[PDB]
Amino acid sequence: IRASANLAATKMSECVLGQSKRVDFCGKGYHLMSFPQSAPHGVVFLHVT
Amino acid sequence: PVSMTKTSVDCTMYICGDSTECSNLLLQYGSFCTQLNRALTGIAVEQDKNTQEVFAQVKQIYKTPPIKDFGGFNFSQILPDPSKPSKRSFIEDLLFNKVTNGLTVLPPLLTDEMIAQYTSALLAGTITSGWTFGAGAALQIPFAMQMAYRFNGIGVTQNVLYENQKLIANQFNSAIGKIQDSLSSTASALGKLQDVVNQNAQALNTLVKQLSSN
Amino acid sequence: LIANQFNSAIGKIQDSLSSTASALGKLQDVVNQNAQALNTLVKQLSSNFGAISSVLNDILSRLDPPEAEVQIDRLITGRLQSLQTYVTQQLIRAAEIRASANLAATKMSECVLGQSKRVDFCGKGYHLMSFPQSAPHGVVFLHVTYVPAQEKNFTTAPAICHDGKAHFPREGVFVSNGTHWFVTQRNFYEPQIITTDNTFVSGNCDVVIGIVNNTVYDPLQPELDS
Amino acid sequence: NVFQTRAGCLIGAEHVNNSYECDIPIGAGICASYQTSQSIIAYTMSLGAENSVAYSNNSIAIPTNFTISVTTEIL
Repeated sequence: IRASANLAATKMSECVLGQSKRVDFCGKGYHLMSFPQSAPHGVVFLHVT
Repeated sequence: PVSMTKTSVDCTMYICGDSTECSNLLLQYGSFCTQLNRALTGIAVEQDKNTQEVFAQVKQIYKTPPIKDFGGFNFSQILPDPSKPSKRSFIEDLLFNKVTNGLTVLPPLLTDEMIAQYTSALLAGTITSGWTFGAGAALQIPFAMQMAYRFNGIGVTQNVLYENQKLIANQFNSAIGKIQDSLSSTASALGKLQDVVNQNAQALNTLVKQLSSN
Repeated sequence: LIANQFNSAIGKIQDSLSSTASALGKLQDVVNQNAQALNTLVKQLSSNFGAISSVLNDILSRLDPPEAEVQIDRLITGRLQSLQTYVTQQLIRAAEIRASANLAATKMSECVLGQSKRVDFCGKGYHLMSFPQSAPHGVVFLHVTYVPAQEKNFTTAPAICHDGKAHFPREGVFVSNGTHWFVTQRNFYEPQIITTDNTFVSGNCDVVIGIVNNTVYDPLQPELDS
Repeated sequence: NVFQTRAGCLIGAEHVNNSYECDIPIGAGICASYQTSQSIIAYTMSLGAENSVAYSNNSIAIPTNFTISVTTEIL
């Protein structure tokens, strides 16, 4: 899980707080921004591409 | 997936439930109780450094202004609901519905009530203060512009945005709409999280069922 | 000014490290764990596991072999279990450290030998550079980050038009101190006269939302005027 | 003198209407700390100051001076 946690943590940092250029790291396509949403034991992002 | 369930187990009563004669013998085996109770507790605390790191990444809990004139974009789906008793957002509510001794279960450090606040905050910083609020003090900036910024981020000049604003809005506003329906019908779209809970209960049942073998 | 801040910045680190111990929690942690791992392993040797003693040389000195194997086997299956528990623990913890290691290496590569833009991958704020330092069983970075400080409200506008043609900025945004209009770069206020070097024509006024009437300066006309 | 949590029963600490950062975690967002004459208090976790940004369809905020900083990070 912690591997997923860090992977999540990175995404919430890179993919939400800013805007990344790592292709296919924020949903298929050029990334625009991304909002998060809570979930039981987990997180759900909305990559806007 | 972000965190498991902070489980824990009394070794002593699980092995030798309410019998000194049994508990006497276990005393021969040294510290296997000591490790395991330390071992699981080691897991438990980590199950909160986890959540603390994914969510608690913005210093100040922001919050949107009352108006919602974001160039034409209708965020009513993802912003929190004041009318609804729970301080959550609409799409979140779908997610909650979509996911279903000697063994204590320590409740998570943060609650769904609080977790929703951070995801309210981040969703407020991004919506209003662009991407600056991650770097430093939040700076308001008209949301239309923020797109125009973010287009330069992908090598597309500002002019296409403004000249296509309303057209984008409907595309964007529509795009959210499919999420509700996509999640509403496809119950199995959350196989990942649902699996995590299922796996853990899987083990616990196996753990309990072992007692009935001689 | 930047020099003093940087020099001042370093100085506080010394204090931030000289007094408080909590900064090195992570390294001081992993050392502690292995100590328990060892001690717990060592302490096991005194457990009897059901045999009549804990000293292997004693149990031999007191019994002839044929029933000793009844006793000694009880120890063997005891301790032998105790290792592989310890080993598996070490194996499990081994992976975690490497996961930290590879993260460190990358966090050395992308953050020292270069300059990343992955926000919060090199400390809070925009990242400038970073210096590493040695540390017992670990590495300590020093991210040096730029952070905007003093801010001001301004009345903006996404676009301005002057001859019907709409003008957009090249780099930066449009702000107004209330009376005049200026284009300025987008991370440090520095008002420049709005001119055709800063802009580029596209379309015309009535399509973009929120455009404002104004006048764009031309460098050439005064030159032509002479 | 006895407080009740969605996580369990607490004895010897005082519930407080205030809010602070979490010195020692308990559960369900209750955290305990030692403080003012002094005793142990337990309370709802705080999540930093509530802040509102003055958004408006035509308003922007631009920095005019900047701070370098140096932050440790250990691995």
